[PDB]
Amino acid sequence: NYPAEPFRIKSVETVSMIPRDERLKKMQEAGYNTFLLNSKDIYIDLLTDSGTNAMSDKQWAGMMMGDEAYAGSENFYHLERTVQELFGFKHIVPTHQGRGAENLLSQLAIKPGQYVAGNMYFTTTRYHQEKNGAVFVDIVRDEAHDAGLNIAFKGDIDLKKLQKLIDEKGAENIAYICLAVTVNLAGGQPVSMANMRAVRELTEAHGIKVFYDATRCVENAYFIKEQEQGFENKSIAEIVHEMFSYADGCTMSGKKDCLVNIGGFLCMNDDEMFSSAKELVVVYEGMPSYGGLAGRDMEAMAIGLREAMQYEYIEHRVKQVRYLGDKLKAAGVPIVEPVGGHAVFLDARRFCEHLTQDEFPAQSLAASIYVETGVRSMERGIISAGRNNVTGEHHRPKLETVRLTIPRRVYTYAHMDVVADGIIKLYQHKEDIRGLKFIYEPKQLRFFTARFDYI
Amino acid sequence: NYPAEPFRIKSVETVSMIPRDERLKKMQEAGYNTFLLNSKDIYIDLLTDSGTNAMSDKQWAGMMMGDEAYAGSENFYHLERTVQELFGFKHIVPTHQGRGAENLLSQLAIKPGQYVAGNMYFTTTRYHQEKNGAVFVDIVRDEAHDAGLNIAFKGDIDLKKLQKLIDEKGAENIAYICLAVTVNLAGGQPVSMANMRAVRELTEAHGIKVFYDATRCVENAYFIKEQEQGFENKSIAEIVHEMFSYADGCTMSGKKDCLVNIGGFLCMNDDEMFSSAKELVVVYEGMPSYGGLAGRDMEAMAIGLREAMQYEYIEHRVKQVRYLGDKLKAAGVPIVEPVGGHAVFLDARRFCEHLTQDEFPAQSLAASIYVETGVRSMERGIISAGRNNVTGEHHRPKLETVRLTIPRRVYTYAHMDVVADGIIKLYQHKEDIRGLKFIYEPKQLRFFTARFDYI
Amino acid sequence: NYPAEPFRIKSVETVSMIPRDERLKKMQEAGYNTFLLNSKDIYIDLLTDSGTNAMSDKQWAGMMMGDEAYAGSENFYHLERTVQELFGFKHIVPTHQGRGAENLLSQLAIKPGQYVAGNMYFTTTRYHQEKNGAVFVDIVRDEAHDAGLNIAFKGDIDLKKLQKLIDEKGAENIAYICLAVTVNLAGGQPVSMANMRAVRELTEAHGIKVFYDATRCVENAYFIKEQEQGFENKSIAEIVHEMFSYADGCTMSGKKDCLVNIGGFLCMNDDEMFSSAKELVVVYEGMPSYGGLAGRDMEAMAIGLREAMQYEYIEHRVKQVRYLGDKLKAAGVPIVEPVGGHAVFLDARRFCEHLTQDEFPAQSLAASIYVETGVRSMERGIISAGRNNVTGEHHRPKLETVRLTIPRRVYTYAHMDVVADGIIKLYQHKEDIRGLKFIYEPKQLRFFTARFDYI
Amino acid sequence: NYPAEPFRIKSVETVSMIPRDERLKKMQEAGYNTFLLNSKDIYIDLLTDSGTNAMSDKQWAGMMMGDEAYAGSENFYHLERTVQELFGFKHIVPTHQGRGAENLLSQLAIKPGQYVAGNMYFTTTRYHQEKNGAVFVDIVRDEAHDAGLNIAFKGDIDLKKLQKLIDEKGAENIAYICLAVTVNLAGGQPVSMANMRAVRELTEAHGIKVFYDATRCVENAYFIKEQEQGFENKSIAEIVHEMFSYADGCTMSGKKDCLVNIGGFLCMNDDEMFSSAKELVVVYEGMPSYGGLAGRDMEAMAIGLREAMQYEYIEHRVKQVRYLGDKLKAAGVPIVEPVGGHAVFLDARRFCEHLTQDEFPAQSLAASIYVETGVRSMERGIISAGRNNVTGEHHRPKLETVRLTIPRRVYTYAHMDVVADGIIKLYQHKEDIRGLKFIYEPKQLRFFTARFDYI
Ligand SMILES: C=C(/N=C/c1c(COP(=O)(O)O)cnc(C)c1O)C(=O)O
Ligand SMILES: C=C(/N=C/c1c(COP(=O)(O)O)cnc(C)c1O)C(=O)O
Ligand SMILES: C=C(/N=C/c1c(COP(=O)(O)O)cnc(C)c1O)C(=O)O
Ligand SMILES: C=C(/N=C/c1c(COP(=O)(O)O)cnc(C)c1O)C(=O)O
Ligand SMILES: [K+]
Ligand SMILES: [K+]
Ligand SMILES: [K+]
Ligand SMILES: [K+]
Repeated sequence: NYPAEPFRIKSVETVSMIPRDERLKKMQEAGYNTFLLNSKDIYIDLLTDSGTNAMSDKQWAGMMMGDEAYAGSENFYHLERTVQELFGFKHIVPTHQGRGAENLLSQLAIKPGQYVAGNMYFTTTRYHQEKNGAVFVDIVRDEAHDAGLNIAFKGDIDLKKLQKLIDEKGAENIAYICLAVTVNLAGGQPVSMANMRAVRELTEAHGIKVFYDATRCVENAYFIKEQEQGFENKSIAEIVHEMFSYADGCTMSGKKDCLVNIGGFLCMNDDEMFSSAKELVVVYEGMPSYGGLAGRDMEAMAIGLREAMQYEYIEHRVKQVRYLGDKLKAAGVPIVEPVGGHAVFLDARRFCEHLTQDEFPAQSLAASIYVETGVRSMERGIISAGRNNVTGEHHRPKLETVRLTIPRRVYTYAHMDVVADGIIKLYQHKEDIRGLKFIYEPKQLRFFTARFDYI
Repeated sequence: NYPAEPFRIKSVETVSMIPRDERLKKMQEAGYNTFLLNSKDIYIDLLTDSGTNAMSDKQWAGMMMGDEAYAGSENFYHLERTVQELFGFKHIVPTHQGRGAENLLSQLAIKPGQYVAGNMYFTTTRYHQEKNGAVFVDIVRDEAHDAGLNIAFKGDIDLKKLQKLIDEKGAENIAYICLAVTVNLAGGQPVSMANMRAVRELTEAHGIKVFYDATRCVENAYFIKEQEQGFENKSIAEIVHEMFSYADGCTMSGKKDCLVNIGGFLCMNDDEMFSSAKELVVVYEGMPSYGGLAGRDMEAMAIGLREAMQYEYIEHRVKQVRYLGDKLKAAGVPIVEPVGGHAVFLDARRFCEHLTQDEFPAQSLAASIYVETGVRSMERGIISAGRNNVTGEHHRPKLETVRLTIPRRVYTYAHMDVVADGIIKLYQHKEDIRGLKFIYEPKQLRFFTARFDYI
Repeated sequence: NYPAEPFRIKSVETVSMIPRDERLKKMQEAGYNTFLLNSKDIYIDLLTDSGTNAMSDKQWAGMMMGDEAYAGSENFYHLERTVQELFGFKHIVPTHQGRGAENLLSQLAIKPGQYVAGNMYFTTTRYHQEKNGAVFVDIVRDEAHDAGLNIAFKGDIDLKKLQKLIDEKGAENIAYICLAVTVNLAGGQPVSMANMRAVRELTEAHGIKVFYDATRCVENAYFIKEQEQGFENKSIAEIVHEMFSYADGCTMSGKKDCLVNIGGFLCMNDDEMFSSAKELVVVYEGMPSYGGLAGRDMEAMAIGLREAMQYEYIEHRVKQVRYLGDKLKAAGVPIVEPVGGHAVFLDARRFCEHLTQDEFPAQSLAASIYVETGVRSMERGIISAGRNNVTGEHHRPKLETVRLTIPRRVYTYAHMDVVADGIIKLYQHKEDIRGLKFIYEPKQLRFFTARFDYI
Repeated sequence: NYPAEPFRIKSVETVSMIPRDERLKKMQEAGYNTFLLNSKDIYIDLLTDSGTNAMSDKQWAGMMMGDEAYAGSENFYHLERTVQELFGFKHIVPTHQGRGAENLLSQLAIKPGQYVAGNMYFTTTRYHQEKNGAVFVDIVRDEAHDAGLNIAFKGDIDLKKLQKLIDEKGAENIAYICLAVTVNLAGGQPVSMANMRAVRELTEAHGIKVFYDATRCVENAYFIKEQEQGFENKSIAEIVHEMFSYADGCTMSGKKDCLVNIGGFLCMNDDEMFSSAKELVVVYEGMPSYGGLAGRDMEAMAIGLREAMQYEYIEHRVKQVRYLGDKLKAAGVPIVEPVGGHAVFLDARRFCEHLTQDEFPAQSLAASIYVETGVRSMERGIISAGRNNVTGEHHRPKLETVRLTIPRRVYTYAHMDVVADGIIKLYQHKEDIRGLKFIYEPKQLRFFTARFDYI
């Protein structure tokens, strides 16, 4: 149903809300970009589930046993062994977080002019692919771009689209397939095991490599257990292990499903690629024996990845998100459906029908939720999508959304109720939300520090 | 109206989540005595609110700054400053917990044959009074002994009974008035400020001392703010300070309202008694500047007492307990009323009205509660009452209860739902609850290690 | 020789020294009692090895896994199992520190008017024995009272003295033998295994009980390994286990050799005594399942007791003390010999030859070492010895000493050099140290808070 | 004169203390490559001073107060304030460590074909300069290349070489001057304030930028205080602030002089470059307000940088390294001179003068050192120099050294004695040290995983 937390609270941090008049000053001081607000001025911080998780007593015990040696740290061996056991890959290179591993993969596996195809883009991933000379091709099925369509396993790759790509371009012009689990910008939507099998079968027959974005793979495994016929009595760990058996390697931001505040890694099976990866990690991250992490953080990530396999933990994690979505849907608030593993996405096009996407309604809605509730949320729409690196025009995604992102093990259902009640009230006078225009635009990943003004 | 938690989760404590059939085996291995269960086998542990609290990030930062010097630790001076500021007593002596301070007070303040009068009693407090020669007298208002009477400030002293004692025994033969806030034995019932001032006025005219058992004084202060006319504009801190302005000293268990896992202290205004207390603390506890605590623990207690003064924290603490009581009462489950600041007491005599008291209904209900939910609660009935070792017969208390004692900042409303739903389900077939019989009974402390089997 | 530290530094705390002019103000503000100086005004704090130790990374990991449950804590089970394994006693009752366990033993095992005989007195131990009606008899051999006499195993009981006691008083009038390892006030002097065997053999033939003061038993085991013929190839743990095989129980301050900042316990083999001990611990300390300690402190004590068994750790501990003694002796500074396990004792009678013991030269020397070096040390002489509870006169010990007490794993050899150099310079003008007289004297354990003035 | 540690030990790190014959087996299993040893097998780990430091109790308190928000963390604002105050730069961007900041600076400040000139180089710094199109020029004073020349401020830039570069290539073709403090590759040699001001004066007249590699800037500042006339009355903080007043920005590895285990940052004064840096940091590291660090780590680095300004701390840090160098030099052991701020370099070419460089004398000496003492040191000779993959021949460095790199606040003078005594003993029969040959050699990063056997 909605289960209670399968843990107790060991330690707390205080929350507080500043008056509406002062939030109004803060939002315009931040140029109406929620990324630019200060943590102390936020009451419930749903900007991201990345690095914001609460660790366990066992992880904090591991934090006291950091072996900070430059080479041969016990913490590295623990992390390496844990990932080999749970994911099944032959080799691991730690990185300080996920985009560090993406930096390595894109430099190792892309020849300029080749294609990289994935189930919907992501911001840092697509930037590193294009920066190294690849053309991104979206091979997610069309349904994943329709926010309201409630169907299972929306993250699945369209095998017909993948096949057409191989036929029009040729397999040797495809650097690799990028399969993300879950799919973040479709709403945290899962990929089925059947789809991972079929993608593996078709790519292998053409010699094309498959690399997973593993960042929310445990959430994805929960959906397989819950909804894919035949997996109902498999453990989360068995599902995770089988998932990665259809891949040649992975990038991972441990800051998501490894239940830590920093950390990531790169996995692969190929020996020559591992050799090249170790040469490159030294330049950007650190020695292959710590990869830009303190020993104590490799330890916490090794412990957290194993905690994430507990069924009751991930069931509660996902159903707590679902609770927030269910309360918003029962009141008529338009959301992306089905609710995904890590966040509820408000459909900003339906919330702000009076605005065109060129007026940045998602960015505008996020500012308004902060001013009316003190809750921080993130823009996931035209601002995040960036510009086309050939024409200079906005990428125009069908999904213009505002993300209420739930950190793991941090908030309660009563906090979800506070969030839901505040958004339901804002819905009543949604016509009051104004369009926005750029006054400062970065040349890449512009959503991080852009500044706006009301039209 | 039930407020959301005025904090978020910084770190979590692991639990195992064993299912019902396994919980049944654990309960049988414990001989159906919840006191014998292993902590690692318990999902929600409501045995006591003493020392089971979750600390904040600020307290844990203080735990890293323990000055472990034997004398003159900076942590002692921080604790001393905090207690002098918030409680307003001239002098303070730390103790390892509350019954350490009681040991000291009773040796300092009692001449043999004298009387100590209180608003009911607690077992350790009254033991140290009687061990040092005092005769205990209950001067609580008669209503406190009616567990179904729903009235405010049930812990108040009957001023008439106090006056009768003074007239019948003489002021010079009364060692002190022991005023407890809240009154644990009545179910955690508060005392009004008007009552505290009347007691201070009457005693001061006869030269009689008043010492507070201050263990849940912050919960008491919230009741004054919520329900006593004239205190709606006062802060929790202002109410706490005025409360102790009507006392000559106090004993304090930090393990309750100071939000720590260990610690207590003794306060007084009289220089002479302070001098004598310092001569005695080294006998049982330690130096006047650590009193049987590590430096880091004096530090955590100094920080936690100040955190307890936040209105939102204590409002939520008391209303979370109230939520559990309200939910049970709405389903018809019999409880002590009103609900107190720290616990809900089930009336097992009425819950298990098909069982006689010699079949230990509270002990059996507590066993059933664990089996059905994974919740541990405390027997507070005939078993805890002990046996008259002269005659061999049970002590038979009027109150036959199960205490659901709520640690501070550890559980959520969803955990409260687990507790309530399980008990409500048990109540709907309460006639299936079986009686218990002794299979092992020790000579003393029988509630701690006795084992039972079903009749 | 003098080995290097068999550990690395994991974390530090800053030290500083305030000018001589300000130390002079501090010492007279403290009434010339070093117990009354503030930790922040001390540069190197050698007041005591009690509770001042540095814990390890493994202990701090255990501190993050405190199971704070009132009954059935995993931390209690770990401590109980560790003590049963390493000491070999059947039963354990935790206490918040050593004098808590002494309080329990003295109340359990003493009938008023009986004799308790031990190898030299200690302050808290003797107070609890006399408070419960016993007469203390010293059965240490005479040599232990001669500071300069360098002989091995000065802590040994004189079997002839023990035999005479049995003959003059009768075995039934002796409550028990108190055997301390090491013997603190003789200078931290060890007891031989042969002596523990012989004491066991003679007491057992008369039905007299033997209880050990186990507080520095690991230091004592090191001396046995180093110097007792036949033990050179036994492990520290084997020696510890055999030592306690000659005892009926023990009191322990974990604050010494268990490498913690708080904690102790009481061990015994007799079932009825354990039953009585559990009834009494509830009054003074807490439930038998935590005994006045947080769960995390039972955990740290269980881990620390096992760390203490590492040969290289205890060898370095003892040889670091010896280094300080050797440097002082090489310069001609009079000390107690042989150097003991935990401290160097300056012979205040030889340091202050110009003073009589009634002028409290040890107390005076401690004040002077602070004023000239900022190092804190403790009086261990006529002030600590207290008054005779029949005549009212000073107990007059032959050992009038000032103790430089070394906390475990806190200071380096360079710190020892700083201490030695400062004391050697004070030695040059030792005639400048003045006699002291009481201006405030507590009625018991007077050394803790007494205030003095120069004669 | 060598000062005592200006701190005491708060907590210790466990080590195993394995004996010589077992250390020999560990060294053989590591193929005689110290880089392949397990940390758990090492007593004293002198492989690097990077990230191996011991933190204070205050830093660990800050570790409990990590604000893990994705944007606007309070810990970032604390770090920003601290760096602006102590270094005096207008703007700061955090990075996960030093080579992250170097990546950013080189992309921001270099147009392809331009020159970057420095006082020697470090491998990661120069890689990012060359990767972005720069041609490196060494402008250090010629004396820095004489490893036996005992003169002050060996890291100084030759102003004549700088002027020649400007005249020969033109100011518009020089991207920046890279001034390192200290100069790692010369053995940790400092730069004078007079040199920094002369470089700033000369560059400023041509519009050329100067950026500092600030990694060991506090050790540098101590040398200025100790040895540059006119700075004897200046605080470490005053010297640090003046140093950076001669730069346009810096790259900083907190893993060195900020006394942390992870962390770095980039500073600059130019608003435009700051804006561009913020657009780039999100590509590789993270948000401008966390830059690939956990909140708790920005907090530890803010606290640690301020602790590094204490004169007594940095005096003892540098003089502990000097102690090791002095002891070796007194016994005739050949070292690079003068001893630098962070390490002693053994001259393995002269130590093992019976071995040719093709027999890897530094690699073999480092193996022998571990076997005899349990000390790990780093090869800095022909193995680390790598192989010319075009021709197949070794890169043959003039310096064939073993680096004994000293982490901050981890070891004592007694540990330094273990290191020195072992090396001095080896030197007394240096002709017994055997040559090594490759048995496994990887194509790149060969010093990390190569394995050897004896000739
Ligand atoms: C920061 C976020 N995402 C990070 C992310 C990344 C990049 O990871 P780091 O933030 O750890 O670099 C990669 N792949 C996916 C699917 C991700 O969601 C976020 O969604 O808030
Ligand atoms: C342990 C409990 N009571 C402690 C207590 C105490 C004794 O405090 P310590 O447990 O800290 O000794 C004193 N006074 C009152 C009113 C108390 O409730 C309990 O109710 O479980
Ligand atoms: C405090 C000290 N001694 C404590 C002690 C005690 C009392 O322990 P607590 O301080 O843990 O109560 C008992 N027995 C011996 C031999 C002791 O040395 C000291 O010597 O500084
Ligand atoms: C890791 C080392 N050096 C780091 C370093 C770096 C790179 O810093 P990170 O290791 O923090 O990337 C930059 N500049 C200098 C002068 C350095 O010494 C070392 O010497 O072992
Ligand atoms: K590190
Ligand atoms: K302590
Ligand atoms: K506790
Ligand atoms: K974070």
